[PDB]
Amino acid sequence: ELPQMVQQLNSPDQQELQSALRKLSQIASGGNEQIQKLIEAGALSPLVKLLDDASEEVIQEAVWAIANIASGNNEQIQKLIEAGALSPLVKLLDDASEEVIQEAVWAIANIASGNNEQIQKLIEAGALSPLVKLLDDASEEVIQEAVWAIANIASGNNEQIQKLIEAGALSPLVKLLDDASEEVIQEAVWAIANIASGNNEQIQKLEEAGAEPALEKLQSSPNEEVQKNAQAALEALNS
Amino acid sequence: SELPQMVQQLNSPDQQELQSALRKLSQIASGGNEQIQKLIEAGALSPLVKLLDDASEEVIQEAVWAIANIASGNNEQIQKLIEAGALSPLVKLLDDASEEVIQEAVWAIANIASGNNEQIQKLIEAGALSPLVKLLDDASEEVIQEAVWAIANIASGNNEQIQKLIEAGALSPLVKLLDDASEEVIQEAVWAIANIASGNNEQIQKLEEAGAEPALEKLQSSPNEEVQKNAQAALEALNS
Amino acid sequence: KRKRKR
Amino acid sequence: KRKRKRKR
Repeated sequence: ELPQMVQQLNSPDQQELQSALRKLSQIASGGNEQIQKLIEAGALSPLVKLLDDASEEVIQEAVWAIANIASGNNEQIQKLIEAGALSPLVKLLDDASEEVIQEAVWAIANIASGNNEQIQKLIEAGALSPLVKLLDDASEEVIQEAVWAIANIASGNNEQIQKLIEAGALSPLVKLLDDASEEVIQEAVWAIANIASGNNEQIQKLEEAGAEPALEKLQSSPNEEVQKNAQAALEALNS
Repeated sequence: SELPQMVQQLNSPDQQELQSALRKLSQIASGGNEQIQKLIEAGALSPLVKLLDDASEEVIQEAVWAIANIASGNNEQIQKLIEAGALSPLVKLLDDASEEVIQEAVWAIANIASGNNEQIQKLIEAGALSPLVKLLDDASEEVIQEAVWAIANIASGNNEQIQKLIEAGALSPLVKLLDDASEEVIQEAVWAIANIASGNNEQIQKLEEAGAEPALEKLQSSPNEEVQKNAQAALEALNS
Repeated sequence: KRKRKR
Repeated sequence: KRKRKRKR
């Protein structure tokens, strides 16, 4: 049934296309063994191709399937990158509906949880500038996904942390350490703690962005994870 | 090539001619997405929606039935129905209209709510939430089942949309429906609650205050597999 | 994640 | 260590 489902991804009948897409999304959400079946059936390239010239309804379902494939292991994320997923996912962050943007950022956060070479491919695809822009103008829900993606990229190497700083991430991240949502603060302090493990120039950029007083406020937090991340970042700024 | 004449007849003074054309339109509307597309391409949506504000009971019943079927189409088709101005008259029907018309209007709204989040937003802007929440207890068991389905679809929207449902007072009636006499109503109520449970921490707190936890715990023993899976997901969201 | 949509 | 975590 999987080869027929794959063939239906380029059917002119929009009902047959949507049914095949829903079937594929269900499989993609069924765990790593199920994601492997999609890779082996050659589903990734036709699925990525739908992001270019398709209707909003097709795009929403395709991005949801892609985001679920991206929840797989690093070899599965690699197959998604090889299928050309990154450039169309990044392009969606600029013009798409808030519903599609939310799913595209979730897919990107999942890819950013891969290895450093995969974080590098995200950077090369131009993910940083649009992700940083989402920290200001987007909805609380999209901000949550965006901070998780940025925190994952910040767990990369010092050269990747440098690209985040150059993309203007420090000012909105420090601002998010005092967000109305505890969920956003938890993600932002995790992102800042990752950046704080960088080089001396990067620690100085954190200092200049006002991270020290913001983190000192989080030392008196009831959340154990927030307290550990705030303490870790503060030790680096005062080392 | 017969559809333009049928569309023209939706404005005929002869009620027999009008009812015949409407019946023809409804059969096409129930014939699937390609059939709905033919209605859109013949300009049927604007005059069909106009038959709600002014027309007789028999005309309204048939027109809302056709609209509910057009609303079962794809998202672009639901978009054309919104652009034809369907939402304001459908919401207006939810109170002070026959039980037959109310049932059809809720069905149309539930279908529109299965669209994208921008389409759910148009329903919220049209004032759908207040009358839909009212129908959860002050309506027949068949209208209740339809209303919960519409609310569950609205709950599948974004967190700001879940927030509007919470402000409309949906949580206490939805929790009461978790122990309804009808398993179909339970199914819809647990899906709506699982959707709300996937919301933010403040929304999770509002579910707790509505007494969702003891009601979902009772549903952990349920023989219905979709109910158990939704009850477990909602309970796991409530406990962090 | 969690599929809200039917 | 730099913390990387999968979103579920």
